[PDB]
Amino acid sequence: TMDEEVIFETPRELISIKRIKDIPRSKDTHVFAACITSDGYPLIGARRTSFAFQAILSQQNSDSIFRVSTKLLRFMYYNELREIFRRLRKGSINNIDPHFEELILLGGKLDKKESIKDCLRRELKEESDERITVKEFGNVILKLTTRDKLFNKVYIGYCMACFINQSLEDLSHTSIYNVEIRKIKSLNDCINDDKYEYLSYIYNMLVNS
Ligand SMILES: C[n+]1cn([C@@H]2O[C@H](COP(=O)(O)OP(=O)(O)O)[C@@H](O)[C@H]2O)c2nc(N)[nH]c(=O)c21
Ligand SMILES: [Mg+2]
Ligand SMILES: [Mg+2]
Ligand code: NA
Repeated sequence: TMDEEVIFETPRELISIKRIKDIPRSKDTHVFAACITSDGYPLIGARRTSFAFQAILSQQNSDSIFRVSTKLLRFMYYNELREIFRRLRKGSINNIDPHFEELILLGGKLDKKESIKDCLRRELKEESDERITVKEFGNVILKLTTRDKLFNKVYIGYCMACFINQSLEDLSHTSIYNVEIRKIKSLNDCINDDKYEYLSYIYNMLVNS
């Protein structure tokens, strides 16, 4: 409902999802697009760089010293793990998840002279290599408040439904090339992901209300 706030917990995140009426236009506003394809599939992106590896890189401060929490190893991509251990090359490493992917809703920063819908259109364009267009926007607006339990940071974002012109196959035959997204896929192919429950909830709330 317009009232209800729902809090999900994962091993990595706590997220509050609350229906609101208007998005507070300002400096740091993220707008996320929950995309439904023409043939009715919910979309999800795999972030190009994991949150874990981004954090790790930002924590370095020396030419001759590289520093990494082992707990983060299970939350990184193959190429990232390779980059970390490429020089040391020990026999093997532990705590790896070969099925890891960083699931994210598409979308981005609201710019100064920009409406919400224009922002959604533009960001969906940039993150899909010009392959996503919006036929119709939903009317339900959600506020997402995320605490990252690993890094102790809180993030705010706002989500809307985007019914796009493309089909699932339209976005799943050619690989993504831009710097933000490494893959666009059906959320329903991600049932075992840590984020699947709350993401599925976001889609269901946006379409079944
Ligand atoms: C760095 N980072 C970004 N996000 C999410 O991604 C959204 C974008 O946050 P951003 O870092 O400002 O943009 P970017 O992802 O393009 O760099 C945030 O509102 C958060 O929802 C993040 N979410 C978690 N759980 N942990 C993180 O480290 C993290
Ligand atoms: Mg960032
Ligand atoms: Mg973007
Ligand atoms: Na080796």
